[PDB]
Amino acid sequence: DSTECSNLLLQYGSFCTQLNRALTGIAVEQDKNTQEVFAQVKQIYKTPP
Amino acid sequence: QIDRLITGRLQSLQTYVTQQLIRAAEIRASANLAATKMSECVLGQSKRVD
Repeated sequence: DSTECSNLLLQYGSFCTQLNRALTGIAVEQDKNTQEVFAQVKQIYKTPP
Repeated sequence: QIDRLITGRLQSLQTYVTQQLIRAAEIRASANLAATKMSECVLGQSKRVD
């Protein structure tokens, strides 16, 4: 919420772009981790009564 | 003016090099896994499930 500051920031380039990219990469890697660890069974078995 | 430009470009280069370092480490981990898999799974038969 400061237009002049945003104008100044535009001069630095793509620093903030690199940061958002990196954090998105981490955020998807987390779900990759949990699926790989747990999703190893094809079906859902159930013990008999 | 020249000093300010130098500082900006230097920060950009720092960021790129650090990013490269981290990515190279992850690639090395994957390559070690590949070497272990090849040695234990081609040059012989393995009994480790999946």
